[PDB]
Amino acid sequence: GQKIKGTVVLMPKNVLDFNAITSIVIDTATSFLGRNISMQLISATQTDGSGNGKVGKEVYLEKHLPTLPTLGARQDAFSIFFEWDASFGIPGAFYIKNFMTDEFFLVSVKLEDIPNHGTIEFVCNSWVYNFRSYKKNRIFFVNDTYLPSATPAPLLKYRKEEFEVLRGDGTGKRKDFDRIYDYDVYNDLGNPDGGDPRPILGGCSIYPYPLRVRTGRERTRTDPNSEKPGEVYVPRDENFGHLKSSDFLTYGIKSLSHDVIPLFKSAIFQLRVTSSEFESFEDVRSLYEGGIKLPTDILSQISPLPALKEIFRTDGENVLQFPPPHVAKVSKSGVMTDEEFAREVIAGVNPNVIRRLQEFPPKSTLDPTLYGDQTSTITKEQLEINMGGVTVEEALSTQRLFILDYQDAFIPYLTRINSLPTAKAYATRTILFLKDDGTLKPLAIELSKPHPDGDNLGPESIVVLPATEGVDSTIWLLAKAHVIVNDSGYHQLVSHWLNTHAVMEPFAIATNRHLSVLHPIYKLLYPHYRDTININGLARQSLINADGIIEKSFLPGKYSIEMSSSVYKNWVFTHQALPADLVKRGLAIEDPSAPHGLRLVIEDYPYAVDGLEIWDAIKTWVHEYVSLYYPTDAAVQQDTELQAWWKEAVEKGHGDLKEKPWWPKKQTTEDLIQSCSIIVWTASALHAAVNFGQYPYGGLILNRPTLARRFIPAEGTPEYDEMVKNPQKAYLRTITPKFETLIDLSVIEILSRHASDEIYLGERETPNWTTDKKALEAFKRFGSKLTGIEGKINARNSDPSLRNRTGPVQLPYTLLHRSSEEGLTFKGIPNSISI
Ligand SMILES: [Fe+3]
Repeated sequence: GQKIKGTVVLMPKNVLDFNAITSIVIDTATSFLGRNISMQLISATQTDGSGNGKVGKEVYLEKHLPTLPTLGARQDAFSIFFEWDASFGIPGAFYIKNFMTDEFFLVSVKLEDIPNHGTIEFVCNSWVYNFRSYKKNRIFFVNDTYLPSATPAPLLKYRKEEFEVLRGDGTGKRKDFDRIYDYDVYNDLGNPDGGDPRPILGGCSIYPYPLRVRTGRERTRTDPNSEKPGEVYVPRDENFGHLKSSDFLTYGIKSLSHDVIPLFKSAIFQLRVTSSEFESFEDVRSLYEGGIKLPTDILSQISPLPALKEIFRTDGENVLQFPPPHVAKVSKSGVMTDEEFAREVIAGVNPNVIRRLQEFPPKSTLDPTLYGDQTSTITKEQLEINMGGVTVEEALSTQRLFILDYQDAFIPYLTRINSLPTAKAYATRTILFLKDDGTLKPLAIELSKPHPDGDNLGPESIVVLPATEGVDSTIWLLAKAHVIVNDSGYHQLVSHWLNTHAVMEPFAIATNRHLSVLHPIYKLLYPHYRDTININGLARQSLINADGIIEKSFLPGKYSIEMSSSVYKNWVFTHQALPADLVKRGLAIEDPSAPHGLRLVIEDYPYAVDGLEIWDAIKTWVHEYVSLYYPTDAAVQQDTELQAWWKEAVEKGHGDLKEKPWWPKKQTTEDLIQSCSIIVWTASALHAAVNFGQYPYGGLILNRPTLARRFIPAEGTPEYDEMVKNPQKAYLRTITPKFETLIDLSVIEILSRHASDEIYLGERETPNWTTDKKALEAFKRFGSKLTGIEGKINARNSDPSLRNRTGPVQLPYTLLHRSSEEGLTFKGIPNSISI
């Protein structure tokens, strides 16, 4: 008829296929032709007799359009032609069927020459397999934004039925082409059939945990409540592909545990070619300095590896080396100064654990019936000798006395951790003081362990005080070392894995099952969900599993992920909001005359100043976006899909805490904006701040040690005398050994790197994600408000008064700053939790 011209853009498999990228009249676009991809339009305006929008005639792709519109690197363009029975109406969706054996990546479709109407865009960005591998036809929709009620009457069957496709039926073993999003428990970490069973985390009150994407594999012979090892399913469009093999960071990790870590083991324990121990701090450094000399046979196996090439330089071919962790401009600090040990609690890798003291001595909230007294044995008199004239009550009232308190987190797991074969750790407490130049000063480090029975005086506590001169400075350095083993343990499992990765995948599954492609709050939030179900999947398979990388490298060992469950009991959604986090830890006082409505107790607390400007910027954007679509609390009350999404996020996603009073409703405009802000703050900035500084500070194992293998040496004993004689063997003897150190440095380096692409906070995958010029305009104000913040990061970093912003390591805290480039940067806030 008056025939609608259509334009399809797609990408073959292989431009995004790692394997085909690495390689494991002429015309190729000519084959996606004839009877190979067909398409049918669906009407937003006209209906059949049951009330559902019309479907109009299956028409195959016409020609390979050779020219660039603009396209996008490896994109191939094509035209389809649809006729016009006038009475069809304007198309608001289409159905696509591929008849080819192999999938492709559909990226867009545009519709031209609709008489009376302008060009209709579709933002597709989805893998389309051969029809026969799909339940029913794929439906792609127009980029217009609609609440449930506002959906065109013709498009409602279509909108509400495609959901049912995303939810599936809660049964069956999922296949890779499938897009079914659903929930299961973490019962896939252990291998019981092989002797290494782990407790089922989730679905219990003894073992609470966020639920995760259901995979549906067969059961274990030993425990048919646990699922077998196999390859992890993620719903197909959650596995994001790439042009460039260096950007498949998951392949880099898969190859770490598989190819490399076993060669390093062959090297240390086959013939001992390189020793299992370090003898000095120069040895640990001569890995990013000269490098570790491995034989040519081990190097020549790592040197070809198509996905580990950015992570180390294998070449030199007798040596494996690198990278210099950013704790080097000064090599003598990180690893050593007292003012940097304290500076990293507020601007380091783990910046949101630190409380303020309000009573002295410090307490325990543990349970006196189960753990004994547990109160800190540190006295007024230990603190005060370094408080420079200040009495503890003076500092308590002037909000100068602070703490890093790992007592209650560790003491429950320390009988079990200390009876593991190569471990002998403490549950630590570190008092910090705020000096007049605005710097933190460690005053004392207490070290506890239950000793045997474990509900009596067990705690067995010692207090170690600051020292510059003698043996006492070596016992301080070993006390600070035990403190940072707790801290590294906690950061990995709690600050990073649980409070960002594990806790998000519930909302990510909820959004896909209950908010249509068409939904206002799907468009807002979906960027923040990119590649989270995918690194979580690999993590459940290769990092978080039995005798994997986090258990081998961190103190709790087999009890690691179980530790994040005990700590999960205490996770509060509403406390994940940075002002609420800050206010609850004593580091912010709620103030109306003040800045972000809070007065900071430690004013040069670099993270909280990242934080608050990226927090208000996120919140101003969500407040303005929500305000475009929900005019009234009644609109937030009336959204049939938002209620459903949120009812499920809580009750099935975070099911083991569904009953908590702190869980918000979705009855007002302010409740939507803040739930969405916390989710947007978690996925973008929280993760940035606790992920990208990992190889920067933890790249030196002397700075951030992960394992603790001996207690403080006993006086008048052979191992104490070796602490007087060779202090750096007494240290290295305490912390992570050579094999564990090369497993550690090697994953936290991959995890600290940004891909070429990545998409940072004020960015979006495509410009036309919505047809709302106002949503797009308030998104460019958001982008512009974030470049301003970069600008004030760079000047506070250039401001010499703000000491904590650089410190002895002379590292400008830039983990705050949205913009960054590939890799190794100590900068950059992604949209998502993408590694
Ligand atoms: Fe991460």
